[PDB]
Formats: sequence, C-alpha cells, structure tokens
Amino acid sequence: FQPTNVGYQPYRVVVLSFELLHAPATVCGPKKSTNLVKNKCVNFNFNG
Amino acid sequence: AYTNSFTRGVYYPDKVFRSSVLHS
Ligand SMILES: *[C@@H]1O[C@H](CO)[C@@H](O)[C@H](O)[C@H]1NC(C)=O
Repeated sequence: FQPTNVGYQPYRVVVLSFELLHAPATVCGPKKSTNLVKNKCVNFNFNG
Repeated sequence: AYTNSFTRGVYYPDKVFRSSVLHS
C-alpha cells in the first residue's frame, strides 16, 4: 500500500453481523419506550 | 467401555415458548 496506487488502494471494511434471534435483546435503536397498556386493542412493538 | 444412551440428549432447539404441541 502506497498513496500512488484506484482499486489498488487500501479500504477499511467493518461488517456488522446481527444476532437477530429470540433471546433477550441487548442492542437496540434509539426509539423511546411508552408506558404499557392492557385489556385494550393496541398497535404494540416489543424489541421490534 | 460402552453403554446404551436410551432417550437422553434431547435439548430445547430454539429460545421460543410452545405448549400442548408436537413440534418437528
Ligand atoms: C452396543 O454395545 C454393546 C456392548 O456394549 C454391543 O452388544 C452392541 O452390539 C453395540 N451396538 C452398536 C450398534 O454399536
């Protein structure tokens, strides 16, 4: 790797792999939680 | 030495609740 190298240049790659399983969630988007409502029809969202 | 395993070694295949069902 030399600065005179376009395709021959270095690239920093980060791969984000998501463990999108049914265990407890621990890494979440910035979305704020509401209070919890019961016995009424609701447009709910738990952990996504 | 050796022995018979019988019906040992079943495990919960995934982190999901199920009840009164026969899951393949
Ligand atoms: C299992 O082991 C027993 C002896 O411990 C033997 O009689 C039998 O033939 C074996 N069967 C198999 C499939 O290995």
